[PDB]
Amino acid sequence: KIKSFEVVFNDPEKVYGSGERVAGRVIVEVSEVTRVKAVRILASGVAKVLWMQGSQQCAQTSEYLRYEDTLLLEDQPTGENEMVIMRPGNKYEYKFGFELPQGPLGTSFKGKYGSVDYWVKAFLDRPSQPTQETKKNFEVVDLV
Repeated sequence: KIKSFEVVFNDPEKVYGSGERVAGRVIVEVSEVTRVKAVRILASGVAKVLWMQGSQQCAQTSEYLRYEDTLLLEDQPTGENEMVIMRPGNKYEYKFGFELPQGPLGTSFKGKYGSVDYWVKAFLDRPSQPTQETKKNFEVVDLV
């Protein structure tokens, strides 16, 4: 496991609405010289609700956001299995950005049970190591 691997949003205490851009960096630091195969991103948003209508139990589960990407450093290059070399004393910043869908995100769900769970996970792939993951939640609001 490397020195530091973090999702960092450009505005850390933001609540993002429907249709809005969520942007930040995945920041990587190492303590020894290390080759990196890829940094990948999964942003996920799932909402669930359960409610009663008279005797009828109702439930809904929506995966409203699924964004997957491979991020790039602006500087170090690519090509068939070209890998970035990371060295101690540097912060490697991988920019990301995606838009939330228009429409509901789950925050208006009404009933006896409601949840919305939105986050970004980043994945660091390295030769001869298992993938390392980091995960950071973010907050959303329906704008409809």
